[PDB]
Amino acid sequence: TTTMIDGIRTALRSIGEGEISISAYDTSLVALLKRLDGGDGPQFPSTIDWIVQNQLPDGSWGDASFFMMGDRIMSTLACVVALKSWNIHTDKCERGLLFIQENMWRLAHEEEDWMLVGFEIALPSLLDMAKDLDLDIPYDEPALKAIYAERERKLAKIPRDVLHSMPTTLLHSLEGMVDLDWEKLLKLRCLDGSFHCSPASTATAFQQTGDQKCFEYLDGIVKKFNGGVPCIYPLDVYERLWAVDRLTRLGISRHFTSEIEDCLDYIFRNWTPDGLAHTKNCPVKDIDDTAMGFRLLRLYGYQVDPCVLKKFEKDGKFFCLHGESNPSSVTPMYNTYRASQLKFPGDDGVLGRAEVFCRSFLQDRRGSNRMKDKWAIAKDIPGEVEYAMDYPWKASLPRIETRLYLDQYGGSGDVWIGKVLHRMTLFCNDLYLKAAKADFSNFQKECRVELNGLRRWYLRSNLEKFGGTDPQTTLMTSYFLASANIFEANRAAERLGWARVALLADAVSSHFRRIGGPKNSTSNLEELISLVPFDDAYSGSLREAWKQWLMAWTAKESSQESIEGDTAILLVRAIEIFGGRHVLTGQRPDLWEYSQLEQLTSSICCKLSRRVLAQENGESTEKVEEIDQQVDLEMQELTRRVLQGCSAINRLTRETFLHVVKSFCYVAYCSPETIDSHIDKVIFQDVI
Amino acid sequence: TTTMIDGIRTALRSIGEGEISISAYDTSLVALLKRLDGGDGPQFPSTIDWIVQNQLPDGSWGDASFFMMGDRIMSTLACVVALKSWNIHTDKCERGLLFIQENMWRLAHEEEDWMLVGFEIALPSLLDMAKDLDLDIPYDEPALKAIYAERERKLAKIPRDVLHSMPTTLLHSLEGMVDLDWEKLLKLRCLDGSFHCSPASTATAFQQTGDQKCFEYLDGIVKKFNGGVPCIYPLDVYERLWAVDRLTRLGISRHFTSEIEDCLDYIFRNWTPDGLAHTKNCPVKDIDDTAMGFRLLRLYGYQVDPCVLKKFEKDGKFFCLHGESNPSSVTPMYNTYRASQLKFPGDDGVLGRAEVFCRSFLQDRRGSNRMKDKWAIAKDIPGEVEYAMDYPWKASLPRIETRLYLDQYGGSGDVWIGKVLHRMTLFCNDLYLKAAKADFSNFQKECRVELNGLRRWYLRSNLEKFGGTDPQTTLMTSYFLASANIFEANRAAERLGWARVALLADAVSSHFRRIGGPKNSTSNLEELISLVPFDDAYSGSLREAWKQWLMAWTAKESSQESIEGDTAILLVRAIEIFGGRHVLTGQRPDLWEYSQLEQLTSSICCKLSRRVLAQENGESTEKVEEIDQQVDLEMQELTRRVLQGCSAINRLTRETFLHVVKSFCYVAYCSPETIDSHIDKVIFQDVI
Repeated sequence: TTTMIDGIRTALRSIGEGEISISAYDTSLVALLKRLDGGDGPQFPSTIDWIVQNQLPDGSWGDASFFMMGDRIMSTLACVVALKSWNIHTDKCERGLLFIQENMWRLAHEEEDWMLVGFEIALPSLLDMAKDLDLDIPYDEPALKAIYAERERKLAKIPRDVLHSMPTTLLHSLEGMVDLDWEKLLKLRCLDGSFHCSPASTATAFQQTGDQKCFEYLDGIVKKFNGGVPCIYPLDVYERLWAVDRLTRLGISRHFTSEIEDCLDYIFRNWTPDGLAHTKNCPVKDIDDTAMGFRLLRLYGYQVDPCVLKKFEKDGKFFCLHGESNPSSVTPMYNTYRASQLKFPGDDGVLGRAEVFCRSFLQDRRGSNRMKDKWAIAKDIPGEVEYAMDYPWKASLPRIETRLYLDQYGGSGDVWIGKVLHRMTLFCNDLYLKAAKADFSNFQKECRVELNGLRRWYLRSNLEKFGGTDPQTTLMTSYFLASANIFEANRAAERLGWARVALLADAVSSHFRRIGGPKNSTSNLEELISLVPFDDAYSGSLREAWKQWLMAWTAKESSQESIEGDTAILLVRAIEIFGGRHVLTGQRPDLWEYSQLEQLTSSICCKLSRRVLAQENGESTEKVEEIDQQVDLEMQELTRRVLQGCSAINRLTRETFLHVVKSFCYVAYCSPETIDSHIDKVIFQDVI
Repeated sequence: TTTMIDGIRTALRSIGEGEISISAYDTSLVALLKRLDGGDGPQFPSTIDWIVQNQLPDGSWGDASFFMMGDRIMSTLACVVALKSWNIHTDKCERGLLFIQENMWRLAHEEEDWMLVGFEIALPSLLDMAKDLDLDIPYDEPALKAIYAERERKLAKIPRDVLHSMPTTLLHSLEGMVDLDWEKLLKLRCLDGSFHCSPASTATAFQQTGDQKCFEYLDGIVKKFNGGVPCIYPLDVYERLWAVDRLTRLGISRHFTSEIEDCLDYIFRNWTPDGLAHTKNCPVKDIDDTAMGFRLLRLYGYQVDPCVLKKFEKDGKFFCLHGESNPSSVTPMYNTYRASQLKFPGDDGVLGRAEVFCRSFLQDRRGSNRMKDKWAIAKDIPGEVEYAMDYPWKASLPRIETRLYLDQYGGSGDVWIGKVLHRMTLFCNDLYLKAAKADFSNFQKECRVELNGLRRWYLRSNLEKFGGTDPQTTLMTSYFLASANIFEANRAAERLGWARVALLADAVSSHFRRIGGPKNSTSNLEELISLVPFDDAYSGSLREAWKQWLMAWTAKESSQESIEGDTAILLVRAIEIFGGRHVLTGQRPDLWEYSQLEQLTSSICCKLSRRVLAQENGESTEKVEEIDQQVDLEMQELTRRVLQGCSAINRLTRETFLHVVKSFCYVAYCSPETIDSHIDKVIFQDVI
């Protein structure tokens, strides 16, 4: 059980500097490097070995878990083109020529989206240097020249002088780039001395000029890789934040807050006032990882500011590439949909404009079948937008969305797309599913007996002639609003308390709807506290705030204001006692903040109930739509002070407030024949 | 200066059991008592001495400060009728007969209201026993038989058997009551054994049957009075509560809270579940003193409940007499106007019904000249209603009303009315005016230099290009809202703080009206805290709540809610620091109560501003009138929790909240050409 925990604990404590599926095509592009100091043949033989003893029994080259010839052709011939330059091991040269010479024909029947990074740029250059060698391939295919045609298209639309001004993907893909003057190509290089983190871009003229200032990049990625090499490295930021994101989406990272805070610290001290990149020192910035990092850094309590994201505004448009206008994919903006929800009054309206832009911009691929990514395959991203569009953060239960993601994690079944087909292993690891499944299932097993015991305690308590028609459809939802809110095992005291403290108030409120209200009171309710379980301080401190609640009941009996805020503060003061939650108020900001907090609580809770019945009839559109926006435009400040670390307050007590306000915000914008199947979907039918 | 303080301190520490102006008419009514144990003549000679050596040089009898023959005739002849029964001192018998025999003619030219307590009942009985004696008076006056006529009227309308069931004024006035069976007249007697606290009612047949169970009353009021005696005694409750009421109306009792709490304790332990009377054990209850005591006991923090006042409802009517329907006077209901304002949600609607009844019921004598009392003369009671009707407790500055009462206290110039003309000395004492005048005048002298210094500090602070047109008409009212709110000398720190902390917020709010709001901010205001005076903690704790205020400024910039509550809590947190006001929050009810308190603060402060501009135009009647009632119907709960002692909170901090909410409630319902002359009236022109 804890075996998986130890495995991932070591894996994250050993967070390294790169873990990529080893490529085979770039390996030859560097294997052509002559010996630097007047040698005889190749520079490294071990890569050549890894080349020979890593061919599929059928003779193909690439990944075995998937079949995609459009890339398999490059992977299967570029390995051979080196054994022609060095005349070694004629066994598998012609053993693979039998494959390629008869199976290089299915170019024009792949697909219309799955084109590689300049697949029309290097493939010619590949066959271009292969032309001089002893090659004999089926040159005459109409599918190939139909690709040469776009090569000549793209080699002209690119600039000449200004092309020496962008560090961009054209500098990432230099194989199909001939006659490149090197006078300016040296100053715009990677901070550690690489060519866009790729060695093939070096090996254009690196073949004889061994500039160490770029050669330690290569020799490092050779000697410590020990057999084969991918094309792009390092990616520390890329892999790191991508891990923690999905892991927080798993809901089991709580055991690893230490290493969490460590990688957050790395990214934090690695922040630039102009953007972010795949790695630590790359000055080529984009929008997507910058946004998701700005999001997650804030989400775990760090001092963030998004005004830099104004570097993508093209007459209202936005794109991933910097100053470059190419059709973005679904996720590089979907992340921004996720990241735009948590506005603060100090923020800039760019997030809003971007939100209304991207919302409709994705509403195209809402119903249409264009839900696919441009640079990766996915299991169910429509499943992700299915939740993202109809559920904001203000009603985003952090457990039902995990219940949804259990059908969205593929792992081995999905291969990521780069310059070549490759996977990761670090966070694309295949026991995260096993661990999250087991964790959620034991959670399931505990709530199954908790609701059982609550049922017995309830119908043995004569609380049925108080309330109303059907107690089952109320006990289940009441237990849900708590269990789906607080799921840990070490707070079952609060878990059982919230249920009963809501049930009692619900019963008496339903009684006051019946006999009319506080003036027609016939019995003394103050003693109903007795039959909740007994403790040392859980009982008296309970009854006193309970009498405060009844005080309010009597207080408004000739008014028009609702009862939301009082029962809300009832529940939170109940939790404060149900957790032994106390504080050194030796500092005046303590009450300063606690005051405004429970103030906003009643404020929003009463401002929503005026929409409750007005929507139960719908007597006006402008009014209801104004109520909702007025709710959220200060729900922001609520979340803000709940989720800013500048305070000296305990985190847990700051956040349990948001817990219940979110519970009620959810039950507000979900109708019963919407919420009904949610309990089934969560608890009833188990995984595995 | 403190001489008056010592005088009244002794006077109140020596709060006794009765202090009434000594009568002269009842003295003879008991002087006719024969010697009990077989004596010769009268029972006590010293009263007879006090009779002879207390005649005016002109020969009249009564008070010298006022002239009212309708009673002076009784006082001047009843003293003589005894010297006829005992044949002593023929000097002043005939020396007063020269007066009476020629001056007993002005009966029919007194007035139409100033009739004594059954003046038509005893005057006949007086001349009735005088008939048998050697008298020779001008019997033939048509004004006298015109009074005999109503005597025969009233002696028949009274019942026979049920007249033995009410302890009432008919039992108080027994002189004109002949042939009274004594079998039931003994069980309904005063608890100490008196006849409605009057000895003449005994001396009807007490002349020979010396029942000690009623005779110790007489002998006590003889031996320890030592010369003369009034008719009604004891009145401990009557005089006591009447004192503390007017003294609290003086605003100098603060030096005497000890004796205050002592008399409050006496009245408190002297409460009955059925009503109150003049004295401790009298079972004859009324409405007026019961109501004013229920008021003042609550006002100083004691556990009260008014449901008993349902014993006056006569088909909607109310009256002072119990089951008796006689036209009440102005004050016995005016007190209830004063007492009905401070409703609580737990209260009964009797106060409301009574309020709408008595409001219009007095609106008759609002303009009409019928503003006079039935049992007392007054200096200016129209001055009292002049304030009571147009100013509720919710806008009742406790210093402007004292400024008004300085012209309402007459003291010696006014004689109270009972069965005979008499005054008090205890609380109708003539240095209370001197003390209150001196106290208010030194208050005046201190604020005169305080505003002077504030003016210098302000125009030296460059706060003029912020704000608006005329700074004088704002500095004066700002200083007023504080000085008229807090007047003591030992809190000048808070006094000077409130002024500047309101001025700064006012200036920046007026700036935000100008440039549009928080989004068009051009400078950093957070540093404006520096130029208020510097201290150890008065500065930082100030700036932080100040930044909280600015936080709210930014928070609502796209909303429709007002700014009242935030600046209100600003001012109160400023006072909390300007008084070193701190608390042991080791108890959860501390924040429980402080939270709801500042919640109601913002609630009411924002619910009033929506009426502010809507009244500046008046675009609807029902809406504005609903806003005001909705304000007060929870202003009640505000005042309630502010003014209930069931809490463990400090009183001062509970009440400073009410202070400012009242300041703004006043400035709301007073228009500038109403408030303008108030500052003049208070401070500009001094007393003396």
